[PDB]
Amino acid sequence: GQKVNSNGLRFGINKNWISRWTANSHAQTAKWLIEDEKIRNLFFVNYRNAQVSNVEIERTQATVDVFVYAAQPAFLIGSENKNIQKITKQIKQIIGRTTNLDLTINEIGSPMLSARIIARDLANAIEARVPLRTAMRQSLIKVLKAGANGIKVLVSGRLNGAEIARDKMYIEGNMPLSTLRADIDYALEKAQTTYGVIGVKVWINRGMIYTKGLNRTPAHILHPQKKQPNRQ
Amino acid sequence: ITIIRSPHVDKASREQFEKNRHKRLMILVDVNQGAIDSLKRIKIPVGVTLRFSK
Amino acid sequence: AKKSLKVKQTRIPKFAVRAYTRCQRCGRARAVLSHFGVCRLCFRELAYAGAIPGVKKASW
Amino acid sequence: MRKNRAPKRTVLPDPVFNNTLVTRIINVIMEDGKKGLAQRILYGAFDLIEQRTKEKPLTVFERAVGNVMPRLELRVRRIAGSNYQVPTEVPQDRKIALALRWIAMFARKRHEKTMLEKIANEIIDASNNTGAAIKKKDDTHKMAEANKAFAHMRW
RNA sequence: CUGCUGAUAAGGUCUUCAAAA
RNA sequence: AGCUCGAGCAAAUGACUCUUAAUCAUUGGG
RNA sequence: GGUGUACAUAUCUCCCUGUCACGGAGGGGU
RNA sequence: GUAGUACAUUCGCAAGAAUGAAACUCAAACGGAAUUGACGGGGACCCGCACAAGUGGUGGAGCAUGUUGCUUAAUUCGACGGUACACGAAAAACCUUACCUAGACUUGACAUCCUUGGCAAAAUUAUGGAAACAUAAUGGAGGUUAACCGAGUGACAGGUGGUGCAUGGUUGUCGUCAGCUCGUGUCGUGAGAUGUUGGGUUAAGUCCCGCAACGAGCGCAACCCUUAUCGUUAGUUACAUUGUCUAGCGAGACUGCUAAUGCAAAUUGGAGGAAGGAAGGGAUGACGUCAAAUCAUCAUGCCCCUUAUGUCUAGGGCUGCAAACGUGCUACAAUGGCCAAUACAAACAGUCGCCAGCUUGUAAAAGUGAGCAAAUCUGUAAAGUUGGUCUCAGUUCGGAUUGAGGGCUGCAAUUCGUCCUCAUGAAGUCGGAAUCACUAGUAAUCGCGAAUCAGCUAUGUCGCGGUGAAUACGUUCUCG
RNA sequence: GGCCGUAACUAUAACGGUCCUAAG
Ligand SMILES: [Mg+2]
Ligand SMILES: [Mg+2]
Ligand SMILES: [Mg+2]
Ligand SMILES: [Mg+2]
Ligand SMILES: [Mg+2]
Ligand SMILES: [Mg+2]
Ligand SMILES: [Mg+2]
Ligand SMILES: [Mg+2]
Ligand SMILES: [Mg+2]
Ligand SMILES: [Mg+2]
Ligand SMILES: [Mg+2]
Ligand SMILES: [Mg+2]
Ligand SMILES: [Mg+2]
Ligand SMILES: [Mg+2]
Ligand SMILES: [Mg+2]
Ligand SMILES: [Mg+2]
Ligand SMILES: [Mg+2]
Ligand SMILES: [Mg+2]
Ligand SMILES: [Mg+2]
Ligand SMILES: [Mg+2]
Ligand SMILES: [Mg+2]
Ligand SMILES: [Mg+2]
Ligand SMILES: [Mg+2]
Ligand SMILES: [Mg+2]
Ligand SMILES: [Mg+2]
Ligand SMILES: [Mg+2]
Ligand SMILES: [Mg+2]
Ligand SMILES: [Mg+2]
Ligand SMILES: [Mg+2]
Ligand SMILES: [Mg+2]
Ligand SMILES: [Mg+2]
Ligand SMILES: [Mg+2]
Ligand SMILES: [Mg+2]
Ligand SMILES: [Mg+2]
Ligand SMILES: [Mg+2]
Ligand SMILES: [Mg+2]
Ligand SMILES: [Mg+2]
Ligand SMILES: [Zn+2]
Repeated sequence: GQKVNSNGLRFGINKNWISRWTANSHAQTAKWLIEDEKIRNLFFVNYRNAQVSNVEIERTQATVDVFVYAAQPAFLIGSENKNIQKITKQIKQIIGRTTNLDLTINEIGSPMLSARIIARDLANAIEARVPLRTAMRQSLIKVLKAGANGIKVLVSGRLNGAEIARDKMYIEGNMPLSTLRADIDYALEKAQTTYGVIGVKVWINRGMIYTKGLNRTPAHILHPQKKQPNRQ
Repeated sequence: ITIIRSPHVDKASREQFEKNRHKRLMILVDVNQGAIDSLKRIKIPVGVTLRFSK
Repeated sequence: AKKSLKVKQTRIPKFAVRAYTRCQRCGRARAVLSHFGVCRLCFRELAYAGAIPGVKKASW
Repeated sequence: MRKNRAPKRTVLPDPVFNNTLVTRIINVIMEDGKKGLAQRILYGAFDLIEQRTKEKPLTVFERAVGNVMPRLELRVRRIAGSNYQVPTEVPQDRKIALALRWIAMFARKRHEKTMLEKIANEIIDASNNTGAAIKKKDDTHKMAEANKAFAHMRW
């Protein structure tokens, strides 16, 4: 049957919030809730070739701070910091010139075990007419070789352009979805194929969190150094 | 906040969400500049909200 | 007809009671949360994505 | 297909006459969850019994319930057409419960004035083996005696 | 422990493929 | 009226369903 | 009486059942 | 299949027996054996408010709301057994709105790409106006065009238009039931089987023994929240009858000890304990079935419209009405009606708001007007207790319907808001065949709060507390 | 012995309802 969202079930217990701010009134709460959505959607739908794993937003009465974790931040940086100013102006237009922007790019360590970029690669391969069995097999084998626990990939839709929708699942390793202690990262993406839309959902297991607390700690960004700038 | 799960029908199947505004109080008798200047450099995290009343 | 209705909602009317609250992300008119300015079906998505700070699932 | 026997909650002794049956009949005449109203009804009826019979109300009440209290129960068991009944001996607890239930049901139907006097007169009438609960007990007893033949087969 | 207990319009998806990694 | 004595069939249009049948209404047609 | 002589059949409503029939409750028509 | 039929022949008193085709038609056959499921008015075992034992209802009346049908210019569309019908819709007078009538518009109400300038868009006042829109005004923030304000300009924008049987996402249901599989190995020519069946124990494919199986994954359980006892931290805006209360951390309950029997899991009883053997409740819902629901939250393949199926506005409509069904409220009453005094909550909410007090009014409310951005101020607790009166009647029950006078919101209350007062006083006296919910603070019953909301016969939805029951012998029957 | 209705071109009625008789 239907299952609750893996991220939503674990939020507020073993996962911190992607946007951390306290608005003044109900009128401002909607504007701030929509502007952050616009910024995140921008960073995800465009500038996709940089493998942006996640973007967090942190706002005060008047100051906006953006933390963009990316696997290949060279594409965000551009040639001698060219596209950086373009995305800065895009964000400033999105929120407002009256505020102070503190954009900060962060190179994410051990990218392979991140469901967002795994799903994005899956969707890109699907859209590029790559055969599905080979695509999922190579993604699963590279994810496992990255040194993580089980990964479950569900790819549904008009499969290979067929007129009857199917679904194909590959679980390889233990994926306890009912357990709350487990560190399960879940992402979902849409491959826009010439025959319609394909939905790819990737669950990845990254061990068990044996330290009680609302995170306040990096999650698989720490194995190598996670120090990139563009801030003040 | 109670929200119906389904997109179209089945109002019976509905989930719930909560938001808690945890609140603490702390009153200082006499501070003076010697304490105020040190208090200036605290950098309270964004989630925390101050309601200083003088 | 949805784009015209969204634009008309943003535009101020000539009477005060003419004004209604639509969702800001989507354009749904009914079942809009004035606390968040977002309809129920987008509030669920934002809460499951972690966009709204402090909105955790309730156990009572 | 349950294979579990239900527990039993305490009956509690009455805090006036120290007779559990008083509390039981209070709970039986309970309606809308009004313990105060039920207790008032019972104690007013007992005071009317004092005023009329000139005897101990607890003794009169016991004499009424013991006389109304049945012996046999007829359990419906259908096989092909209609139902052939089965006489079975009842436990003492269910015996008392049925007696109290019949007393209350036939008390809340009599033609008289306030339910105080209604139940009081029903109790005094059942104390002398002439009443409506008496007729009910007589009817079930006669039906069981008629259908004594099928007592051997129960299920 | 043998009461009674009858019927359900037509045609239809759904496996594309292992060549292989 | 196309047929049997405005009626009922026949025909058509839609509703209905994955599509039909059946059904539902409407309907021209002396 | 709509059909055979107030009756039955038939008609309508509600139960029954996945649905229909059967079955059960009620109503009306010379 | 025709068909053991027809003709001819032999036997027989007769029924008939023996012998026995073809024309025509199909791609297979009431073919054989075996396998996996489903089903059985076939057995064995086990579960669930399923049956049983009780409580209170529904079907009968009036009203609210939804639906079917019919009507209409439209009565927008969707949901249709369980799993639709107080459902989408957590607010239809205008807007919403997608429908009808009518008045107006065309790279358009909104957007990008291009050649191009910015020395505007608003808002409001005049006249025409049902308003859209037109002719004139203050010609406007700003920052030289940043955003936006334009001209030219063709790609195009736009669609709540069709297809949920082309899809993504989300959801109902079996079902919180205990199942669904895989790797290696073995058996079989093969589908396939084993493990997963067998014996004990559980809510459990939970665990332990046995065993051609050895292991593993999802599901189960635990980890998460809350209620029940206590310690510590802190004492204002709580308490201030001094240790309640609020919220961080922690202790506590682990079949931990004991007796019985079992190989072992484990089952039952006792002790201490606030709590005992999943302590109560919640979140948590496997593979898949129903081509289940949604193109009308959103996104999207394909088809269709492109001076119209796109856009603005005014009016009407979604509120109709011989009827039928579902879900609820109110009752048919002395366990009560009315009047007076009066005690005891929790949770939540509040600066276009909560509104204390006072004055006015029969009352809805009006005016004045403090307090509160809130453990501080505000949002009257009712059932309950006592007293008075009614005295079993279609009534001092019941309030529908109807006429009149007012209050509030709002440009605007006729279609179509709700409240108060006065007046009228339908049905209904326990509801046929047949059905629903519920196993303790549960059913029943009484109030309070919030969401959407200018306002709303929400009697609906989501929450909180006060009083507070009856029954479970058992699986013969009934559904799953 | 009668009467009435009834099959997806028409036609008919395998079938159904009912009155009477000793039986049609
Ligand atoms: Mg749209
Ligand atoms: Mg409104
Ligand atoms: Mg029978
Ligand atoms: Mg037949
Ligand atoms: Mg269709
Ligand atoms: Mg032969
Ligand atoms: Mg044959
Ligand atoms: Mg079955
Ligand atoms: Mg059976
Ligand atoms: Mg029962
Ligand atoms: Mg009721
Ligand atoms: Mg009714
Ligand atoms: Mg549609
Ligand atoms: Mg409709
Ligand atoms: Mg449909
Ligand atoms: Mg309208
Ligand atoms: Mg200027
Ligand atoms: Mg210039
Ligand atoms: Mg479907
Ligand atoms: Mg099995
Ligand atoms: Mg075996
Ligand atoms: Mg075994
Ligand atoms: Mg669990
Ligand atoms: Mg369908
Ligand atoms: Mg459904
Ligand atoms: Mg569309
Ligand atoms: Mg209009
Ligand atoms: Mg409606
Ligand atoms: Mg009284
Ligand atoms: Mg005070
Ligand atoms: Mg007051
Ligand atoms: Mg009293
Ligand atoms: Mg009457
Ligand atoms: Mg009255
Ligand atoms: Mg009116
Ligand atoms: Mg009466
Ligand atoms: Mg139970
Ligand atoms: Zn929305």
